[PDB]
Amino acid sequence: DAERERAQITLASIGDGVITADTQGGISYLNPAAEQMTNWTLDKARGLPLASLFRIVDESLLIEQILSGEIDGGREHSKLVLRHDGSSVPVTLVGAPIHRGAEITGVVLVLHDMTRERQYMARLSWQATHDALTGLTNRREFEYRLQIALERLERNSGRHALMFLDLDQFKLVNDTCGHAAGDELLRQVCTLLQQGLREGDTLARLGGDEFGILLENCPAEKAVEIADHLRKTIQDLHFTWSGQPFNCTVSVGLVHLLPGISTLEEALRSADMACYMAKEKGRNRVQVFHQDDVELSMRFGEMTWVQRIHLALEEDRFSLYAQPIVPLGEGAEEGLHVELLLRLRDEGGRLVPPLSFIPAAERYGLMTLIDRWVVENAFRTLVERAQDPRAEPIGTCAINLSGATIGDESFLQFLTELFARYRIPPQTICFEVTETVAVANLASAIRFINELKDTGCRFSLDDFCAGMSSFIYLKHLPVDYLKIDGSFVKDMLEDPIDRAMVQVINHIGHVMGKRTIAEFVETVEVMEALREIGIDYAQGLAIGAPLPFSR
Amino acid sequence: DAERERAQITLASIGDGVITADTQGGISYLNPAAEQMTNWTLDKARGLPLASLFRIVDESLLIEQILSGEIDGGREHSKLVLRHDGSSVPVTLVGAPIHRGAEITGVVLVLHDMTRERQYMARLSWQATHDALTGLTNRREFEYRLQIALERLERNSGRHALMFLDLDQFKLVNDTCGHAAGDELLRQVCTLLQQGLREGDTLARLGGDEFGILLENCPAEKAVEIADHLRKTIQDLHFTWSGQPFNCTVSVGLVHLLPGISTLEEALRSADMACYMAKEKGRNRVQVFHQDDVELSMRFGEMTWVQRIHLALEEDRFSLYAQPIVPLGEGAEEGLHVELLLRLRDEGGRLVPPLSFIPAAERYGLMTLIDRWVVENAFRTLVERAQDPRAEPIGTCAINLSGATIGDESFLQFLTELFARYRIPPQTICFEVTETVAVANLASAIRFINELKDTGCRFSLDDFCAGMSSFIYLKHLPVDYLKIDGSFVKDMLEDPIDRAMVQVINHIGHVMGKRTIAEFVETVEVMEALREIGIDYAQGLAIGAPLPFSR
Repeated sequence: DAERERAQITLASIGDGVITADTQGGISYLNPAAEQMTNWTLDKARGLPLASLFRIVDESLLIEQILSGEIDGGREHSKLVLRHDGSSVPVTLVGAPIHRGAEITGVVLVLHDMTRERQYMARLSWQATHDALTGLTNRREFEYRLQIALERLERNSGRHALMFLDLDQFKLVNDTCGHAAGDELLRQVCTLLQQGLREGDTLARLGGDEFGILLENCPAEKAVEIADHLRKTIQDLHFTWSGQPFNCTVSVGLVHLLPGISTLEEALRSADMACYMAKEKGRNRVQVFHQDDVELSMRFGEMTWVQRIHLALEEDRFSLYAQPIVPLGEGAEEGLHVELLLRLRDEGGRLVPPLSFIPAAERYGLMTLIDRWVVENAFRTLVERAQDPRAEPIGTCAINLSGATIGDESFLQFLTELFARYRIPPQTICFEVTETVAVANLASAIRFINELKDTGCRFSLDDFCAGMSSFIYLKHLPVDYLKIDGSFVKDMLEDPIDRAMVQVINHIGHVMGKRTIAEFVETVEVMEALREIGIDYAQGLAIGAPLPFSR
Repeated sequence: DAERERAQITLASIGDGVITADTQGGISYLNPAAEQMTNWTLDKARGLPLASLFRIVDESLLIEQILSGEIDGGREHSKLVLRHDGSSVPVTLVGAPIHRGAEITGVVLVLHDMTRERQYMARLSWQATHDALTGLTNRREFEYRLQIALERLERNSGRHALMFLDLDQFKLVNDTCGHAAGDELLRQVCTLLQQGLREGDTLARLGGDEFGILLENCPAEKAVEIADHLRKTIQDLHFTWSGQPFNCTVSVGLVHLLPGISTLEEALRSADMACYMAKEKGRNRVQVFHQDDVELSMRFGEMTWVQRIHLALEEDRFSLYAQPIVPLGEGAEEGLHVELLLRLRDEGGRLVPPLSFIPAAERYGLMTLIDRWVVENAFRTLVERAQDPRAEPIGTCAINLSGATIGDESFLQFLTELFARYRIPPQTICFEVTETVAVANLASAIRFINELKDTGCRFSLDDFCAGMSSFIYLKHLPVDYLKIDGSFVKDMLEDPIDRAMVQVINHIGHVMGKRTIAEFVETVEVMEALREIGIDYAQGLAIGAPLPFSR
């Protein structure tokens, strides 16, 4: 009837190839995109078997049965459309069975041409100014808007207000529930912050658990009131994952800005200091930046952490633990592989959680000091351990290094002296940097990895996620290993997207010559899923717990 | 009838939101994706006006009239779906009018959720191992396959054959016709090479005009025969652009490999030397790599180009020309901006085309020598020019630098001495590097740009194209200007994708704090289109030709 005309126009408005066929393969429908993809019109193709017109194969018998039984309209399947004349078209395929009520009458195929991706200019433009997960503006667009707000000649009558709000429990949800849970929590916090702001305000996701807010031409008191409202609004959120709730809060840093006097870098640094202060003072609060109040408090904090870290070093209260990393490949003979983990005890002998000292040690530039103690005591422990002729030889000793060590020019001289003093083969050492630390100082990370590899050391890129940016960065980072962020592994057996991310990290890591490591392997079921996938190494509670390493 | 059931299943197999409405906005159809996007089911939404259920607006009256008159099913439009409760969903919109034959009965909207892009793992996996334009394997996947072919234990009985085939006229088509023409020529050469190869062979696009071929377990004679066939097959291609033909040929480099002895880096370097030799010897030929024949010929070539470049320097046969760059912005007062261009004359006084000396000077490491002459004679010319009190002062002198200069540690000392000798303000100098040179040695390009900017010099990133990789690279490259590749500008008034690429480069360049420059602005119509877009500067024959600069 008239339904046909409407359905045709609608399916012609779809950019992807749409193929409808019977159980035998006889072509019932093709939209213009499918026609261009197949090199066959519907007038000529109608009724004829699919396989006698073109082919749909894997990268160099029939796909119909796979659709009606096995594979369905869930995940996309990478295929080639062989035109049996003009070679091929690379596509992602989705297929679903057609029903009459109970009777399987045919099949629908939706084919996306991989080659058309470079033509989506509105999407590319959107992706450069927005966060792919939340849909909010990214750091790039946010800083641009903040710079305009500070330098613009028009609509610059009042004072602006910059906010940094960190979600306090992001890491907790991401590690204990998995990546999918962390993503859902960020999307809900995003909705709630959007709901609490008005048109004219910029809301961004700056990275990880951090959001950015810009209130343009906002009086001082009003800005501080809005911040307190948003903060309390997050406390009122009831986030749950598989029935399990979480108490969500934000630590907020607020800085009042004046267009013409306030600088982009000064603004960002101020909101950062104020946000850190809000966390230092409790975590579920707002901290308004003041020139006297915040600089004195940061100077006080610097003095206290210099004393705290040095006293902990002087009183032999730092220690090293070792967690095993095992190969998942057959007939393994590489020697014990461990990752070293730092631990700190307080004056009473109680273990100090890492978030109680590492963020302060990073903030106050005390990490090169910690890294130097770690590396030296690792070497010192390896020598002592080697006194035992029966001791299981260590083939790999993985050590994590901070951004501050990455940018330190004197580290290589310190390391050369450690090799001469302790006689550890450089080859047995694997230094690790997170993907975040590497990208934050890219040029210095590239030089640092190449210099250390020239010494004979190995390198690992930790907390890695798949993406075009990550794989582009990986092209320039000559690491030996790629360590999958544990949050993907944690729920890979429950989340099909986290399972697919593990598969993608593994496949691409291997294409780029990297060996792959999965962390947070807490069960043998996860371990066997990773082995089926092809991951090289595994680490977690199913492999072995962190054990005392240093004496 | 039964058409409805089929149409529903088909539209439910589409991941994008599908909305069908009447001229008034009354909702006739929603597929499940549209329902999730709008937060409204069809049972509840049917008949009701669109705007009273949700909104579709620009980034913070009606869109129906825009669809039935102005905007259509061509380009995607970035919009926000305001749910009037749970804030929004960022989307790309495509809209087409519905007809009965002549009567406009309604509208179809196809909405792509921008936030779902990070969930396409099969697409991401595909994009990391494939060239987005041709659909062939990329450099990354190709090198991986070549490495496997050389180290594998199984299926490694014979000798493999590696080929590099460069399309001789790619630059010619790309510059004279535009980017869209260059892309179409590569897609046709891709089809033809695919058509000439069998399943088991790897065909890749390695970059620009270069393709890579791997023939595994191929006897020597057969490999050389296949190469000659492919080469002749390209000569038989009849490529045309708007009725205008081009004579297409490939320069081919072939190297026979032995798995277990041949190295990845040695293989790639050999095929490269052989491909360069094929070009040096005529361009429409195959050059089989031989250890004696090619190394002697490259050693002979090195000796001849050392003598040729030094003699040209000694006989004052190199010269500089200057082409103007003008601001497109209102009330301009920045002083004359020029880009310096190298020219070389032969022993008879005739101009030598750049491709007759620059590729050899790059190949044989003679570019730092050329760059040093260029920079010094630019400074020397600026001093001489300044003797005239009436001479138009030069505010910007743009100079292009090679990859070899980027990686030269002594250049900054040479430049410091030039500043002390000629007294040119560093601020008046803008150094340029192509996006290709920068990415080829990323770490050294970052350090080089930062060091030169500390001296007071400006920097420009030339031959720039929009893309996620380009914008990711741009994040780390602290340049002042972004120069749009001329091939996009050349056909922007005829190709809607090249027009959209110019708009995207401009918009993102501005977000990243860069000032934008368009090259190949050959007409005032192109110039005014660029001004409407917001491009900062223009260069080309409509602005002014290259004129003698040095004496």
